[PDB]
Amino acid sequence: TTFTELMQQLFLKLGLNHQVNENDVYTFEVDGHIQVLIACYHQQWVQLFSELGADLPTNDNLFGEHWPAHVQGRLDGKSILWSQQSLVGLDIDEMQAWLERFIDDIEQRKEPQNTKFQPN
Amino acid sequence: GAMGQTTFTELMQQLFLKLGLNHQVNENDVYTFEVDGHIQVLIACYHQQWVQLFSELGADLPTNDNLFGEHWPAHVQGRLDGKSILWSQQSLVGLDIDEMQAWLERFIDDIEQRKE
Repeated sequence: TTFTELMQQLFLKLGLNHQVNENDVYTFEVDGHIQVLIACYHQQWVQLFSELGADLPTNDNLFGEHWPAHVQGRLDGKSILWSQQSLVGLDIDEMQAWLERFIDDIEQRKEPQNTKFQPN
Repeated sequence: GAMGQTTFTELMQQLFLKLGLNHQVNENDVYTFEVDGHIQVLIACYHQQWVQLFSELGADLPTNDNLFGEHWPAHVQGRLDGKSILWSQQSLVGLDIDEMQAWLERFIDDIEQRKE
């Protein structure tokens, strides 16, 4: 209801611009080091994605730490973080809290404290 | 709240009927069911809002890259207690019996492949 309508509100609330291609993928930069991409698949599945870079420790990838979960995947020899949920009943307050949780998690995983050694 | 949790219970009641299949529920409201006596899927709800499937994969498996896009919602391979598990979740809201049933079949089919 509908993905576009939701993204349009989202940007407003966060005061960001920001790019969207003819492919309906939305981009926004955070402090110019983080970039999150958002898209909707099958008219239902809202999908977040961000690159984390090289040399991240592995994550066990369990559910229960964030709702919805943030999963650490491997793409092209580097680590990424992604998260998805159904658009049905997703509102602006929740979309925003979610992107905020996602962004905070990316930030912490990129900090030196999250060392390859594990930490450790 | 109470209504969301009742919605989860309602869906489980529908699913077990549709599956015409023995369910167990424990004290924590975890539903279980075996398929052909070696595959066991557990279903629980969190915060009256999220349906979570879980299955043990039974070995410490070849890592999956854990990307999204292959199933909706994704099936994720986690590591728990030194072994691999498969899991998948989605919001309870707007989830009906036919989607629930299809999701469960996709998830079981994937577990089968990964145990092979």
